[PDB]
Amino acid sequence: GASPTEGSLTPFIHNAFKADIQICILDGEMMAYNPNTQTFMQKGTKFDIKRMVEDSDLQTCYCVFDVLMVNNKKLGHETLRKRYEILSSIFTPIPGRIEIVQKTQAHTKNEVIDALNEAIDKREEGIMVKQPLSIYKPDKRGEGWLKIKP
DNA sequence: GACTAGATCAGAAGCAGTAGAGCATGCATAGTTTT
Repeated sequence: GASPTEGSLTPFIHNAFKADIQICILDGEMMAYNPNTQTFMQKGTKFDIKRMVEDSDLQTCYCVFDVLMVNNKKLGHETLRKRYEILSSIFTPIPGRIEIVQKTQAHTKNEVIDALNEAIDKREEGIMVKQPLSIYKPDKRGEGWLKIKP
């Protein structure tokens, strides 16, 4: 949906943005949410989030992890911490339709292994790590973002 | 996931052939009238 009147995810989150924010760019991941369990349907069997069938009870959820512009302010060159803080003041999350990915501060390896073990326990792919001072470099790989899997 | 292509079956329309009905033409004969 390109307008609040008609869409599959936008008609519900039109009014989820604080009044001050008028121009806003966000980056995130789109996934499928099962409400009867209140759990995210892991990608794979029984559904594709690209061409979901209307009759299905599953719905679309947007998990945000970055902001690149708010009220004609260019946040590309700022540090990750600042972008996170500004992101916290964009929308009031409304579970099931738009959310912010939680990030935990960690400064030891035991924490990383604990997180990976817990992720495997919750049947997730893995865990990723972000450098607090990393800048957004479009199209580049392995600059401030790292991923870890079993 | 959305979309299309090819195979399959049935339904319906067109055409062929037959049977049944109706309408002209003749004439065969008898009946009636005239001389």
